[PDB]
This record gives sequence, C-alpha cells and structure tokens, in this order.
Amino acid sequence: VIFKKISRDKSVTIYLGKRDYIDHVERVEPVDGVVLVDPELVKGKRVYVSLTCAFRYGQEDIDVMGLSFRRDLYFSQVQVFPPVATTRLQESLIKKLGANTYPFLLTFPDYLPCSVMLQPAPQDVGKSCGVDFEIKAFATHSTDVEEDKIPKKSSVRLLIRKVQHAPRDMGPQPRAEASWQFFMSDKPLRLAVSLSKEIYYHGEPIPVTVAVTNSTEKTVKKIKVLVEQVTNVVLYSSDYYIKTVAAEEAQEKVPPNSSLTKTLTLVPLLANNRERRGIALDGKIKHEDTNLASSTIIKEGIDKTVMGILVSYQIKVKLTVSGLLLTSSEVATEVPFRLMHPQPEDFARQN
Amino acid sequence: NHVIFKKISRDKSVTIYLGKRDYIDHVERVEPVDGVVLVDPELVKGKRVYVSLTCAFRYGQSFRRDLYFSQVQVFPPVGASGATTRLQESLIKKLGANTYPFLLTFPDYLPCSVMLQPAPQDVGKSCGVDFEIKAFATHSTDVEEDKIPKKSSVRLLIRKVQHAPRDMGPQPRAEASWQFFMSDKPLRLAVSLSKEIYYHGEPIPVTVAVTNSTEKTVKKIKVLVEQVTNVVLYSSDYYIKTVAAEEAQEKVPPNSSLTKTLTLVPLLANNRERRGIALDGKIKHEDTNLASSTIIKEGIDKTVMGILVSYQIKVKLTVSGLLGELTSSEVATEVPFRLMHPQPEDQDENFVFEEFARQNL
Amino acid sequence: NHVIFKKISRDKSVTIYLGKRDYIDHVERVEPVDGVVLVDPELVKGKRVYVSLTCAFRYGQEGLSFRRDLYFSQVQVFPPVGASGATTRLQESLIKKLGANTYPFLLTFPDYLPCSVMLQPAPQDVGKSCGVDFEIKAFATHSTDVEEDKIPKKSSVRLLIRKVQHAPRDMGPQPRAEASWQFFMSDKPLRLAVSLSKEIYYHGEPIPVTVAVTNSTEKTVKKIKVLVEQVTNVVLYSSDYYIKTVAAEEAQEKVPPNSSLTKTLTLVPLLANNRERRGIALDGKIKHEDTNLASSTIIKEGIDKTVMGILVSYQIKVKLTVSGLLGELTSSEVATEVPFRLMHPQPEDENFVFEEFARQNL
Amino acid sequence: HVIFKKISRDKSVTIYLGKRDYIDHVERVEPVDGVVLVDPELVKGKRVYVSLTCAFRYGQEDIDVMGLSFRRDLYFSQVQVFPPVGASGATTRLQESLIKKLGANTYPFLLTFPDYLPCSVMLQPAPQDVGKSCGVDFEIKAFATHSTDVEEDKIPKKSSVRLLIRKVQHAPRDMGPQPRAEASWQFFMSDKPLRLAVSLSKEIYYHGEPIPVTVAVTNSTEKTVKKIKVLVEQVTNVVLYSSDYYIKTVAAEEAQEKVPPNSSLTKTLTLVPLLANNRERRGIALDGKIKHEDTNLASSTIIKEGIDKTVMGILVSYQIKVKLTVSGLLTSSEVATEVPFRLMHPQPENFVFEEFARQNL
Ligand SMILES: O=P(O)(O)CP(=O)(O)O[C@H]1[C@H](OP(=O)(O)O)[C@@H](OP(=O)(O)O)[C@@H](OP(=O)(O)O)[C@@H](OP(=O)(O)O)[C@@H]1OP(=O)(O)O
Ligand SMILES: O=P(O)(O)CP(=O)(O)O[C@H]1[C@H](OP(=O)(O)O)[C@@H](OP(=O)(O)O)[C@@H](OP(=O)(O)O)[C@@H](OP(=O)(O)O)[C@@H]1OP(=O)(O)O
Ligand SMILES: O=P(O)(O)CP(=O)(O)O[C@H]1[C@H](OP(=O)(O)O)[C@@H](OP(=O)(O)O)[C@@H](OP(=O)(O)O)[C@@H](OP(=O)(O)O)[C@@H]1OP(=O)(O)O
Ligand SMILES: O=P(O)(O)CP(=O)(O)O[C@H]1[C@H](OP(=O)(O)O)[C@@H](OP(=O)(O)O)[C@@H](OP(=O)(O)O)[C@@H](OP(=O)(O)O)[C@@H]1OP(=O)(O)O
Ligand SMILES: O=P(O)(O)CP(=O)(O)O[C@H]1[C@H](OP(=O)(O)O)[C@@H](OP(=O)(O)O)[C@@H](OP(=O)(O)O)[C@@H](OP(=O)(O)O)[C@@H]1OP(=O)(O)O
Ligand SMILES: O=P(O)(O)CP(=O)(O)O[C@H]1[C@H](OP(=O)(O)O)[C@@H](OP(=O)(O)O)[C@@H](OP(=O)(O)O)[C@@H](OP(=O)(O)O)[C@@H]1OP(=O)(O)O
Repeated sequence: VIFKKISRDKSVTIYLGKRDYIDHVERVEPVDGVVLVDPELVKGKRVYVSLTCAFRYGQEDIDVMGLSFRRDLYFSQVQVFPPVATTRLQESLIKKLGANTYPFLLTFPDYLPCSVMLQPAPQDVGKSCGVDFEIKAFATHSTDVEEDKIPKKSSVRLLIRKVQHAPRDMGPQPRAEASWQFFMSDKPLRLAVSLSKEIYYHGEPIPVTVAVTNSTEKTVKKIKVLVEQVTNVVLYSSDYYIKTVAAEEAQEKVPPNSSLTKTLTLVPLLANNRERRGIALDGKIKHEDTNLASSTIIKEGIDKTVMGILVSYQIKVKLTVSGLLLTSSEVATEVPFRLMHPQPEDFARQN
Repeated sequence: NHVIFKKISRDKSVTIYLGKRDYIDHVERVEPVDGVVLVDPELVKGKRVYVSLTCAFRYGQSFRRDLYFSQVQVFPPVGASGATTRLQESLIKKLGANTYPFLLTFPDYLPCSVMLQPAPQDVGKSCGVDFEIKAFATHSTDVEEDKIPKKSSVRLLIRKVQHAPRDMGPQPRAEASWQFFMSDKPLRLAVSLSKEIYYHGEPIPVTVAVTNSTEKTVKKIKVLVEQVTNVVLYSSDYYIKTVAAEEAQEKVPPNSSLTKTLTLVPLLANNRERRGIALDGKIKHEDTNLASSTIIKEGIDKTVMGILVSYQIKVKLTVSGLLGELTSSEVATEVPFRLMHPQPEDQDENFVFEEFARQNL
Repeated sequence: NHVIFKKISRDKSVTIYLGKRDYIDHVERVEPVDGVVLVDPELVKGKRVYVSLTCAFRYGQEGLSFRRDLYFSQVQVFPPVGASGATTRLQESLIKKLGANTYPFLLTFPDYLPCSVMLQPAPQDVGKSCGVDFEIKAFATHSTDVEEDKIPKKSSVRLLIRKVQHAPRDMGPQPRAEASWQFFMSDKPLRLAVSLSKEIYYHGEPIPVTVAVTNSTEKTVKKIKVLVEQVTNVVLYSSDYYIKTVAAEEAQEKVPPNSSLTKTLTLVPLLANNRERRGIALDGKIKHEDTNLASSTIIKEGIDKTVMGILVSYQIKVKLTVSGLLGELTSSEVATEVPFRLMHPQPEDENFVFEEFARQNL
Repeated sequence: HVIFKKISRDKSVTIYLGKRDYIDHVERVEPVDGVVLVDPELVKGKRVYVSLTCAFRYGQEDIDVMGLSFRRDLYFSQVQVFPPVGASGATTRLQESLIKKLGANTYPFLLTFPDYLPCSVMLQPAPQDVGKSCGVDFEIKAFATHSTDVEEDKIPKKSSVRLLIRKVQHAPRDMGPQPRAEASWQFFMSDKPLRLAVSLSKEIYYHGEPIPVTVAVTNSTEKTVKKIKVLVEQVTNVVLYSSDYYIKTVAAEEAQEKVPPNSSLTKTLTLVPLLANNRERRGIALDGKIKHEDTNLASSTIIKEGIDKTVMGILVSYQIKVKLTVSGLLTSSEVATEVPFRLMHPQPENFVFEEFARQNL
C-alpha cells in the first residue's frame, strides 16, 4: 500500500511507502519516497522535500486570549527537481509511475522524541500540545527565493508518525520489583510488588504479583492495582498529568498475622478509556490507528526538555487498612515499567 | 420622504408594497415584514390572496432545503383587517379601500442573507440563503382542485441583514512565539484589535508587537483580513479569501522589538474579483456587501445556518535565512473578530413609490 | 420549667431577675438582656433605681490595674418610666409571678463588642491576667440635703453575665493546605496535604483532620503529630502573645521512602483535655464548671481589632518527624497550619424555678 | 564596633554576631564568626549547636485561598559550641575580644558559606502579578538539645535563638578596566535606515551610582523620531517550584526632543535605579523585606561556571531599554532595544551591643 497526496495546482505529487516510521532506539527508519512533477507546471522552478519535527502548545477558544508556541526540534531539506544510493521502493515506484518521478531520502537523527500529543479534559489546567512530524514537498521560482515566498498551491504536506519500537538486541529482562515495610505501632505491614519484566508492548497483558505480609493487628480491607500514565510537558509550560489507563480491585482482605500473594493481569489500552482527553496519545483522538503514547526514551547526553512531552508508565498498588475502632488509612506505592511497540522484524487516516 | 417598494403581478390583480428591501436582525429580535397588498376587486372576485415568507438554502442551479415557511391571508379580509403599523395605516389611507395589510415575522433560528458564486480555481458550486416574500391569488373553477396561476402572483427577494447587538465580546488579543531549528532564542508576535465587533466600512486598527530576540531579521510584516466560509448543508465546501491586506514598510532587526498599528478596511470594493467570497446579495447588485459574521444562537444546530461566515486578522512575518535552511513553513498568527452592520437606532410621512428591483453596476 | 437567676442587694431594697446568665451573639445580631428589678417600696421611697450594662477590658487582676470600657448603657426602672409595660413574654410573666413592685428593663448589645474572653497566665508565661467582662448592675441613688447624690453599695447588685459566640447562617470555604520540602542534597520532595471537613466547628464537636503525606524522599516520616493550637493576642495595654496546644493526636503509622499515606485523625479541642487550665483563653473563670475554651474572635468589617481587647483564633498544625533530617540537614521542624473557627452551634406562660446567679464550681 | 545580640526565651543561649550582612565578592564569601553565651546552670548536661541554613521559599497566607507552601534547602551546616571541642578550628580578633568582654561562658563558632549559593533576594507581588511571595533566606540558629531530646527528635524552641542574616553581592576585588556596554541597531523603514546606538560608561554599576546612557539616533528616513524614552528595567525569573517572570521599570527619563528626517542627535541621560524612586515596592526583587529601612533593590545574580541556574532560586538581571516613538503620515510606530548591565555593591577593602532586629520606615 502506497500513500499519495497532490498539490492544489497539481504540479507536485508526493508518494510515501508508509505513514508510520519506526524508531527502535539503535537507529530510526528513514523516509524514502518519490515526487511526481508535471514538467509543464514546474518549468524553470526547483522542487524540494523537507522533514520538520516541531513541538506545539495552544488551542483556539472563543473569548480566551490566543496563546500559541512552536519550537522546531529538527529541520532537514533535499532537492528532488531538477535531479542532482536508491532503495527498492523508489526504483519500483519510478518504473510504475513514469520518467517525471524523482526520489528523495530524508533521515531522522537520534535526539528526537516520538509522536506524542495531548488534548486536555475540562478539569485539566494547561492546553493542547504535541510533537508533529511533517514531510512537505514544494516548488520555488528564482524570484520566489528573492522575496522569500514558497507558493502554497505548489506545495503538499504529510503528517507522518515516528513510532517507538523496542530495540532488536537486549539481554534477558530483569523483573521490575520493589518492596515497602509500613510499620504501624512498631509491627510491620510488608508489601512487595513484582512484574514479569521491565518492558511491555501495547496490548500485552501485565501480570502484577502483589505480596502483602500483615504482621500488624490491623486488616488490609482492599487491594487496588492501577496502570498510571504520567505526562510531563517540559517546553513552554510545566504541565503535569497522571491518569489511570487500567485498574483491577481484588477486594480480598488480609487479616492480622497473615500473608497473601495474588497476581492481577492488567492491559493498558486507549480502548479501556471512554474519556480519551488528559492522556498522551501517538495520534489524534478521532483517528482509529491512534494508541497510548509509548514511554519516552531519553538518550544519554540529551537534555530531556528537547523531547517536549515526557511520557512514563507505572503500576500503582493502593492498600486500604482498617482503623483501631474510627475511619481507615490508605498506603500506596509505584513500580515503574516502559510501554512501547514490539521489536522490529529483520494519506488520510481512518476515523 | 419614506421610499416605498412596489411590485405588480403580470395580470395586475395583485400589487405588493414593502417599507424596505432589507429587514434588520439585531440578535435580540428580528424586524418583521409589514406591508400591504393592493387587489383589483374585479380580478380577485371569488379568489383568495395570500402572502408567504420563505427562507431556503440552495446549492447548484440541484439541492434545496427550506429553513422557514410562513403564510397569511390578506383577501378576503381576516378579522378586524386593521393595520398593526403606522406604515400600514398610512399606506392604506394613501392607496385606497382595496389595500389590505399583512405582517410576516422572522424567528430567531435563521441565518442572514449569505450567498457565494465560486471562481474558476474553486472546487464546489454556487450556493446561498434566499428570503422570498410572495403574494399570490388562488381560485377554483373545478370542485376537484384549487389553482395558483403564476400571472396572479408577485415575488420579492428581500434581505435579512445582520446589525450589532447591545453588547460585545472581550477585546481580541493573540500571542505567538517561535524557536527555529538550532536557535535557543525566540521570535515573539503579539496582535491586538481595539474591539471584538467592527462595522462594514469601519477601519480596523491592528496593533502588531514583534519582539525579535533571534539573530535573523523580520524582512516583512503583512496583515490580512481573511474571510472564512464553510458550507454546512449538502456539500462541506471551505473557502478562505483575503478581503483586505496592508504591508508594513518596517523591518525588525536582530535583538530589537517593534510595535506598529496598521489600519485595514475589509470592503467588497477592494475586490475586482467578487467570486469565491460570501456576499449578502448578488454580484451584479450595487447595494451588495461582504456577508456579515454568522451568529449561531445557543441550542441551534449550526447546519440549519446553511453557510457559516467568519472573519479573522492574519499577521504573517517573513524571516531572513529561515526559508532556505530552517523551515518550509510560514510564520503567522490569526485573531478572530466579527463584522456586521451598526446597532439600530431605537404626522403622516410623504410616500415616494419605487420598483423593488435593485440597481446594478 | 424556665430557670430564673435572682440576686438581692445587701440592704434588700433592690432584687434583680434575669432569664439567663449567657446571652447569644450570632454575628447578625446579639440577644438583648431582658429582666426585672423587684424593689421594696419602703426602702426605695424617694430613691431612683437604674440598671447598667458595662463591657470592659481589664489587665492585672481578675483593685489597681489597667481598664478600658468598650460599652456602657444605663436605663431607669424606678420610678416607672412611661408605660412601664414589659417588652418580652419573660418580663410580662415575671411581673405577674412576682407582684406590682416588679419593673422591667431591656439593655441591648451593639455589634462592635467582643465575646466573653479571659486569660490567667502559667508560671512560664510572660504577661499578666486579663479579660473582657460583661456586668449587669442594678443600683439605687438618693439625694442629700447638701446638693450631692449618693450611690450606696448596699443598695446595688451586680451580675457577671457572658456574651457567648454562636455560629452565623453561612460558613467559609472548606479548609485545605499543601506544603512540600526538598531537604539539603535531596532532589525529591516530601509533600504534605491537610484537609478539614468544614471551616466552622462547635465546642465538643470532633474535627476530622485528613492528612496526605507523599514521601518521594529516601528518608522515613517516623511520626505524624496533629495539634489544635489556640493563638491568643492581647491587643490592649500590652502586646501579649500565647500559642497553646488544646488537643493532640499522634498517628501510629510511619511513612517509608517512595510511599504515600492518607490518614484521618479526629481531634476534639476541650478544656477538659487540659489539667493545666492556665495560659489558654477561656469564656469564664477557671473554677466555674460551665467555663469552656474561648470561641474564635469575629472582627466585623470597619471595626478596629484593638477594641476586641483579646484576639482568639484556632488552627490545625501537622508536624512530620523525618529520619536523618533533624541535626544533619535542618535545625527547623517540618510542619503546616490550617486555620478554622470554633464557636457554639447556630441558634434556633412558663413555670418559673428561681436560683442564685452564682455559677457552680469544680 | 556595633555587635548584634539575641537571647533565647529561657535565657540559656545568647548569640552575638559582628554584622547582619555578610559580603559575597564572587572570589570568596565572608564567613559568619560569632560567639554563644550559655548560662551554665540552664545548660544542665545538654549540648548547644549553631547552624547556617540557606532556603528558597514560595507561597503566602491568604484568607479563603488554599494555603500552598514550598521550601528547598540550598545549604545546611552545623557546628557544636558547648561543650567545647573547638569544632570551628582557629579563632578571630572579634571572637577573642568578645570572649574577654563577656566572660568564660562565651564559646566561639565559625560557619562558612560555599560558592554555589545565591545572595539575599525576595519578592512580594503586586495585585496585577500572577505568582506568589518567594525569596532566599539565610538563618543563623543557636539551639540546645538534651540526650532524651535527640531520642524523641525534639529541639525545644525556648532553648533556641534564630537570626535572619543577609548575603550581600559586592563587586570582586580584581577586574580589568571595564569595557563600555554599547550596541547599535539599523531599523530600515522603506529601505532608508534609522540607526540607534546606545552606550554606557561601563558594564558594572553600584547601588546609588548614576548610569550615564548615551543615545545616538541617526535618522536617514523621511519619518520623525517624536519621543525618546530611556528605562532601567529589572528582570526577575523565579526558577524553582513556579516559572514566574517579572519585568519592572526602576528608573525612567523621557527626552521629548524630536529627531527630524535627514538629521542625527546624540543625548546623554543619567538614570539612578533606586528602591526610593518606587512608591510601589511590590513586584520588584529586593535584598530584604519591604518594611525594613536597609532594604535595597536585589543585586544582579552571578551564576558561577558549572552551577545550574535553578539552585539560585530567583534570577535578577538589569538592562537599559531605549524606546523610540516614530511618526507615521494617522498613527505612529515604536522601536525599542536593550543594553544589559550588572548592579551590585562596591568592591570590598570598643563594643556597643544592639538587638539584631532591623529598623522599619
Ligand atoms: O487575488 P488577490 O489576493 O487580490 C492577488 P493574488 O492572487 O496575486 O495574491 C497573491 C498575493 O498578492 P497580493 O499582495 O496582491 O494579494 C501575494 O502577496 P505578496 O507576495 O506579499 O506580494 C502572495 O500572498 P501571501 O504572501 O500573503 O501568501 C501570494 O501567495 P503565495 O506567496 O504565492 O503563496 C498570493 O497568491 P494566492 O494566495 O492567491 O495563491
Ligand atoms: O491531509 P489529510 O489529513 O490526509 C486530509 P485534509 O486535507 O482534509 O487535512 C486537513 C485536516 O483534516 P482531517 O484532520 O479531517 O484529515 C484538518 O484537520 P482539522 O482542522 O483538525 O479538522 C487540518 O489539519 P490540522 O488538524 O493539522 O489543523 C487541515 O490543515 P489546514 O488548516 O488546512 O492547514 C488539513 O489540511 P492540509 O493542509 O493538511 O491538506
Ligand atoms: O424581481 P426583481 O428583482 O424585483 C426585478 P426582475 O423582474 O428584473 O428580476 C428578475 C431577475 O433579475 P435580477 O437578478 O437582476 O434581480 C432574474 O435574475 P437573472 O437570471 O440573474 O437575470 C430572474 O430571477 P431568478 O434567477 O431569481 O429567477 C427573473 O426571474 P424569472 O426567471 O423571470 O422567473 C427575475 O424576474 P421575475 O420573474 O422575478 O419578475
Ligand atoms: O459563701 P459564699 O461563696 O461567699 C456566697 P454563695 O455561695 O452564695 O455564692 C457566692 C459566689 O460563689 P460561688 O460561685 O462559688 O457559689 C461568688 O462567685 P465568685 O465571685 O465568682 O467567686 C459570688 O457570686 P457572683 O458570681 O454572683 O458574683 C458571690 O457574690 P458577691 O459577688 O460576693 O456578691 C456569691 O455570694 P452571695 O452574694 O450569693 O452570698
Ligand atoms: O506530645 P507530648 O510530649 O505527649 C505533649 P507536648 O507536645 O505538649 O509536650 C511538650 C512538647 O514536647 P514535644 O512537642 O516535642 O512532644 C514541647 O515541645 P518543644 O519544647 O518544642 O520540644 C513543648 O511544646 P510546645 O513547643 O508546643 O510549647 C512543651 O510545652 P511548653 O513549651 O513547656 O509550653 C510540651 O509540654 P506541655 O507544657 O505542653 O505539657
Ligand atoms: O526582628 P524582626 O524579625 O524584624 C521583628 P520580630 O521580632 O517581630 O520578628 C518576628 C517576625 O515579625 P516580622 O515579620 O514583622 O519581622 C515574624 O514574622 P511573621 O510570621 O511574618 O509575622 C516571625 O518571623 P518570620 O518572619 O521568620 O516568620 C517571628 O518568628 P517566630 O515564627 O515567632 O519564631 C519573628 O520573631 P523572632 O523570632 O524574631 O523573635
């Protein structure tokens, strides 16, 4: 399946192999495509293709001051026409389309975030924001460069996604486990939480093993296990969101001088969430192929602020503990894990 | 002298008289259509004369949707038959005893006069919202059926014109900033208008505040009034058109800021090409202006407006060294405002009668 | 049965009768003092009997000491003034019950006065005894032959009434505090959030203090201590300041590293909790049984706070004791305060039992 | 000289300091040398310590607004005075002299400042300002502890005494002859240049020192410079808890002299940025509380190489701003530029005892 889009004036048509380009940490899948020009309508002009990654912040509200912010995180441009290595997709598209088809290759660097965006809920303090990736093909004249204008009718833009996949090689995953001792009157309530591994895939079930050892004279009335998505906007405005994307409540008691081990399975999915606002996604709410944002992966030496939006996941265990008799207390603890797409194997989107 | 607008049927049995061509919508209420029908007693003997107010959306020359229909009987006379307006009482006395009054009211859920004839480059077809006042006679020569001859009827294309409400939105303001690739220092743009509602012909003072902390130069500042049109019945056509443009002669060099007020006047007269833009009448007519801003009432589905018209100030900054190496995009912000006609200002008078037909160019 | 409070002068010429010892201030208005004076016609022949309402701040003694009058009002009971008719059911009923030598009086409170507050300091406290008293005095005056009028003490009778703070119709927003600390060399915060159910609590009503400790540090919250602190500011003569614990609850939970704990402790601020009844603002004398903690002062808009004499306020204080911290990474305490107001509940012939106005001791 | 004394509630611990204000001159910071006078009976087998804390704080107490507070310790250090171990090492003339003056129950302490701390800065906002009260405080606290006091984790308040000292920014002892702080801008208007050059005598000015701002307008345009305004702006950035930004005029001179087309004008305006010029003392960074007499404008923050600016808590900087009002043909433009400079205190070079409390206004 090839994805095509044509300029208003039909002088420039762009063809891409895919909408979604894979980041698997080691390297990023480059954007290889072709531009089909109409020789009469290009005439004495030059056609370029650009790859822009930008962070954006702000939304249009009636009677609320317009506030907009944009920061380019990467820009790269190449000339396709007139022509100045190739790939199988290009060679095949050229033969399929004709002699007015010209190839382009734009590469991603290693310091960029992946597709993340966020539209807030009514109770949420800050505004709409996200990281977009735009492939734009456009024609310029030599009096167009002289006035600094690139006519819109001669241009065509595609909003591609950079998608986080797990790296191809990685050693056998350590279990993600922590333990806490909550002394209550100098008798310990011990809580251990353990996951099977550190990295889970979108759709993969997460087996959360909870081990309560109650040496206190109080009763654990209730055990609740959540997958929480933590979002930190780290450009323009320091917005913070924490949202439940999966929840199981065991509801089984742990009486005094007893211990209880239980494994609950959670699956953090956008489908579990009627309310799709306040949560970091990899695309727009309306689109069908939109998932929960993958865990941000900050490379060594890269300042976290250039990622724009930081997305992390954690298992939260809340224990309701009975009073003396009065009302009851609640302790809670977090175990971090990472959520991304599976390891890789060796244009308008559906609503 | 009060100018009265008259039109007569082909068979000259029914003549309709209106106080005005254009009826004022000022949001709170709409000015009702008060007029009189002059019948020829010999030619309407046995017949019944009615007056109707129709509002319809149209697309092509192909789809029609009625948004409002209302009808009243003028002849034979209904009840008291007495006028409800000074204009009616005065027209009856001026014309004779074969003059009968009618009052047709507008509801609050209707759009105002908007229509659009596309340019060659535009996708999508002709469309608009028309308001028709029709007076017509009906008879039976047959027990099986009543007839409505066209020769016994007379139709007027009136306009529903948007005038300003009592109140007004907060003062429009935008702020935008850009950090270009490999640039740690921002370009800040702030835009302010004096008020939220402007009148057709009124100048719009657009205050632009560029703060250039970058090592690049703002070569050009261009300020537009853009008219955004959304057809929301039959076909989802979208038009965005410049109806006014002013280009400041100032550059903004590195590590400097510039505040400047450009004055724009969005007018149909500025536009040689009158196709692709929403008007309140036909291109040919002289009294035709740019369409007023649509005002959707709370609880009314926007689709029953047929065509949505909105205005915005767009400020575009051309930046040096950017277009080659650091962006393929334009640096711009938009500030919305509303455009309509001024607020309304609230012995027998002499009547000069004129044909309802509007003057061309 | 309506309990009536009677007191008689030494010479038994003037006897005063009151419906109550305690008159209600509910912010909107104050309950006026309606009573009757029973005169002995033989002993008041040629004399004039008056009733006065005095509100005074005092400092030194509970006599040589600083005094400031905040309000004085006086009315004539005998010989009878005008109609002489009762204005209350209590008066009409007392007149019929007692006889034709019974005369009514009504003394009203204005809106700019404080309520009954007084303070007797502890040994460790700087500053002296002080308070706001309300005195109802009925007294007879006669003329001598040289032009000088006399006011014998034997012909007079004084009652120390209380002005008691009851809640208004409305109430402030729900009290909430948030506090966070980053200790020296610690990148991660200790967050404390405190919430009360409501803004106004009643004497005897339990206060549910919800604490939410979020410990992102590698230190342990060893103790959570929740206090009701009474803050007293003397604002006439001498700027004395007292802050005193009138209730304390110590949660038995620790909060270990990288954990959070939500807990609701219930406190009841009462004078009964305090063996030591000195150093704290009361609404009466220590010895008296019906004496409580002073209600929160309520300064009306436009009234200078100094004419209140003693300012009383309450707050919830939450102190977190943190491991490794105190002596190594701070010389301060980790704590937050949430203000609330403490007063009596909103406010809503008869057989009469007569009793001496004197209040019962302990 | 003048010595500053404060005594605990229980009168067991009394602290004596040489000064309220300790000098930071970039190279090093003046250490806090003082003495604690203990009452041997009231010590009663206990241990007395002296601590130096530097903390950033954020939040203010409002009636019917949720209490929100934040504190971050930037430095904590503690030494033992009693019983003596000579923790503070070698002693100083002020200490030796105070010991002989006071008695044998006087014990010396020396607490040093490191080089990664900010100076005394605090800010109480105005009504129009968005964020809350914040500042950097320096506390010297002497306090006694028992061995059942460490067991319960209590340091009784009556046995303790705290002093709020200031860390004051002075210019460093050695620095090369100061370069003039000068920039120039060319504002092309219709492709004719308006050239503005701004020059200061030097880069560092002292509190109270006048700043001679030389402005040089060269107008080759056909427009007129109607007005020249010169400001000292104080820029404040809170960089802990909340990213608050304040920009405030602390001095202003307006030359209302014109520069007509095809002419140039040089003018030297003298400004003196002072807290005394400001009736409204809220919204601006001070080195102390508003009420205190010895409170000035905050000195320029001096971030040392390798120190993350966030550990300074509040960043304070100064700049000269020159605004030129330029004529149109029916409304006018305004260009402006900034020249940064630094503002601090001058380079550094019988006992009367007084309470440490500072004099008000
Ligand atoms: O019908 P109009 O608007 O009155 C006259 P026009 O059609 O020549 O408008 C062009 C406009 O001409 P005009 O200023 O006369 O409207 C020119 O303005 P100029 O390049 O600044 O001179 C550019 O406008 P912008 O700079 O705002 O984009 C052109 O856009 P490009 O930069 O080529 O994309 C416009 O072309 P268009 O938008 O119709 O394709
Ligand atoms: O290109 P696609 O997605 O395959 C199909 P489309 O052409 O209808 O997309 C438009 C998109 O339509 P859609 O999202 O339905 O594809 C609309 O989205 P909407 O305004 O949010 O509804 C806007 O995109 P944004 O969301 O990025 O603003 C339009 O941006 P403009 O404001 O016109 O510049 C897009 O127009 P574009 O310029 O990209 O061709
Ligand atoms: O009616 P008006 O404006 O007061 C004066 P006109 O008679 O010149 O208007 C005619 C109108 O003239 P105009 O547009 O100038 O009002 C023309 O419009 P044209 O096709 O653009 O010439 C047609 O109007 P429509 O297209 O709306 O039907 C004619 O309809 P017909 O096709 O004859 O039925 C109108 O004639 P009508 O039938 O109303 O007497
Ligand atoms: O044997 P006692 O205790 O001296 C007399 P009591 O037991 O009847 O009560 C007295 C009461 O004593 P108590 O309250 O213990 O019964 C005391 O109270 P205190 O002044 O607060 O100590 C005063 O009562 P008030 O509160 O009405 O002033 C006394 O009134 P004076 O002010 O001296 O005139 C009362 O003496 P009373 O006048 O009734 O004979
Ligand atoms: O929690 P606990 O121990 O069971 C009861 P507490 O906290 O009141 O104990 C004392 C408290 O001990 P702690 O609070 O450490 O338990 C101490 O605290 P410290 O002097 O600061 O150590 C002082 O409390 P404050 O500081 O609040 O006044 C003492 O008051 P004084 O200063 O002598 O008036 C308190 O003794 P009190 O005199 O009240 O019986
Ligand atoms: O010499 P100063 O400080 O300029 C005048 P002050 O003696 O009234 O100081 C008090 C200060 O008064 P002020 O603020 O007027 O200096 C008050 O401040 P407030 O809480 O804002 O009233 C508190 O200090 P903070 O400013 O640190 O809070 C008091 O500390 P506590 O919390 O009681 O320990 C201070 O009392 P101190 O400890 O000096 O005896």
